[PDB]
Amino acid sequence: DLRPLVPLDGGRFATSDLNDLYRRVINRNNRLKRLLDLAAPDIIVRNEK
Amino acid sequence: VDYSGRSVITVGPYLRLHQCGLPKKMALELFKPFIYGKLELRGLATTIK
Amino acid sequence: EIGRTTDPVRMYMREMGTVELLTREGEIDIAKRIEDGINQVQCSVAEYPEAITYLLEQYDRVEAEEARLSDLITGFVPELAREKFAELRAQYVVTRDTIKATAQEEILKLSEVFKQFRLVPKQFDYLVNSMRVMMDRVRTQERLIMKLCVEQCKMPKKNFITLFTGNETSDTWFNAAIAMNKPWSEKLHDVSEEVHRALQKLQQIEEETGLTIEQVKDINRRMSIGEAKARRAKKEMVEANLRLVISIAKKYTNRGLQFLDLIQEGNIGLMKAVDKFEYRRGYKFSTYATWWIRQAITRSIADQARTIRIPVHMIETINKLNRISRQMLQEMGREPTPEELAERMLMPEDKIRKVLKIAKEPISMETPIGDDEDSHLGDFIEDTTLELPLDSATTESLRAATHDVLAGLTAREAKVLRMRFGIDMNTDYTLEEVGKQFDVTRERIRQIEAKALRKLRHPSRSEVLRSFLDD
Amino acid sequence: TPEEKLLRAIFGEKASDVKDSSLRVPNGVSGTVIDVQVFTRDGVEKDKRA
Amino acid sequence: EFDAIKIALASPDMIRSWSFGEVKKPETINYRTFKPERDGLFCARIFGPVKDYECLCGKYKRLKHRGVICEKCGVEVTQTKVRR
Ligand SMILES: [Zn+2]
Repeated sequence: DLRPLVPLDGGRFATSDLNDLYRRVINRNNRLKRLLDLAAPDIIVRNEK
Repeated sequence: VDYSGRSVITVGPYLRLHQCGLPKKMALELFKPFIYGKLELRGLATTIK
Repeated sequence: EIGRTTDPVRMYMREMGTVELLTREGEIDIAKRIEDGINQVQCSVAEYPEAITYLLEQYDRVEAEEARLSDLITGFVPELAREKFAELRAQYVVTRDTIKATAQEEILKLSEVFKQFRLVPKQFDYLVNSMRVMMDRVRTQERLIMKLCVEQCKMPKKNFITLFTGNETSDTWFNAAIAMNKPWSEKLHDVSEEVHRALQKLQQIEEETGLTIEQVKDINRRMSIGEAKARRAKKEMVEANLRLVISIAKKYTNRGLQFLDLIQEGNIGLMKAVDKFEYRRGYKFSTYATWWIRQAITRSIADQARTIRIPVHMIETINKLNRISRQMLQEMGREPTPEELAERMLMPEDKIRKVLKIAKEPISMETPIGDDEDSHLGDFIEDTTLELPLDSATTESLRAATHDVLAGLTAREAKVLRMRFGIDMNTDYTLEEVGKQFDVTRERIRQIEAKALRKLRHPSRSEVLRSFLDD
Repeated sequence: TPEEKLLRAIFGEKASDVKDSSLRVPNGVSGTVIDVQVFTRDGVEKDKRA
Repeated sequence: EFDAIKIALASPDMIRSWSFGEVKKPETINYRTFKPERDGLFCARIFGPVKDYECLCGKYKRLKHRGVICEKCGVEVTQTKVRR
């Protein structure tokens, strides 16, 4: 509730920007965990890091 | 800030310079906690509602 | 040329540009390398008896209503299949009964008829995992009996590795190690009782595996060689086709997912493809990898482009609506109405109303709005979970009023009513609960509560309580 | 809340099913309503005034 | 109450000290029944309940159960300003 996704009236949501930045960090994080699970080539895990 | 308002200022030269003419409507809007307490204190209104 | 740039895209483009593409015969060479690795690891698995034991146990599990056959084995290179299982049982038990000699060759023939047996990815990978874990448990006793002696006993690796390797199980390197009369001779005695039980668990592992130490080590070392070579080949080919991935990933440029997210999830799909490229069929690689790379990029964009994620099937439905609406707009002249999409699609026309109602991207709460000293939208979204202080004041006032009222009743009735309703206590008790606490049946407490309520209705009383109803 | 179940039971009232969300003239303002207009979405039954 | 503000670097162990649970997935809400979708950035399990004194699975809905983490969906029924 300091980075809210409050729905402004009209069915439209009105998110913050930190939801975007965290969502991106966590996506790239989860993807890097996968790229280390598949035992990937080096250049791909370097790109992901 | 709560308890605050603004409107256009004007002259009013009858005033002593320890007072400012302040409109009835703004004053009744700003002073509603005080009015509610006063009314239920003098008993003119049973409950706060 | 290393620095001078803070872009990650360039730092990826350069590193992928250093590597050069592949020739068709080049790709065939890499594929043959991968087959070599996989066949080497399958042979290394074949020289392991428990590699057969696990499959036998699993088939029984599928026989015993514990899995599926199709998802216990990936067919064979089901009556033919099952007679092959029984033949596996027969050759397994005969090689086990021939422990005396030719059993080298019998294990060879057993594992070679097993090589015609095709497994599930879980099956073979878990066999490899079990062999890895067994080698790890062997290396456990290894690192113990090595660290107990060269690190704790001050034994040279010259006179340790020379004899520690070669038997590893008996005492000829153990009682005769001290029988060499060395400075580490009298120093092994403190741990020789522990090293002996370390060899005890090592002997247990040898009993468990059905093979020695050195032969098992040759097997799984060849196995690890083959796997590392396969990984080397797959690294080679994927580094070849990173360019293909950038080519296919250009086109999804601005559908909400950053560019390197697209090229990275394309690469993950590409690894998926290289794990399944089949050159025997003889089609050029790019033709086959393109399906996987587009599937990966699109599954990605559907799964992680919205802030409020919507499932894959729903995004496919929305793309269908938008594409048919684009057609209807180029055709009907104007923009089609949400009932005509019902006729051009196959929708109840309320499913399309819901699908259109699925909200678009949330307006970033820092949208600039004019105006009045540069205020963003976030300044305008009030708080709704709050309760306005007049209702808080009036809750307090009603609390005080009901207290002063219930004081007017009798003490027992006031308590039965403070307990029947949740007034001034943590929970609101059942009438039977209050009865058991007061030692009376429910009907009596019901009449008591009704008596109190009826008395509270009584005008000359409850004037203020009536005043707490605003309508 | 407690004391509200008490009040409601005492005065035999059934709590409302639906919430007031009317449109009301903003505070202070007078006027004479010179025109009303109702926009009914396609597929919703037009009331009397529409 | 207090009399000075200290500022220093936050450690891994401290950062796990403030926190109530890892945020594993990026989902925010469920787009159809707008629930905090566990366990993403607005996780009812991790950051608290959405309405005061009500679990998320609806099982517990009263101040009789203040403090009880549900069994079904694990949302500590507490004031929703703990969400903050
Ligand atoms: Zn729950």
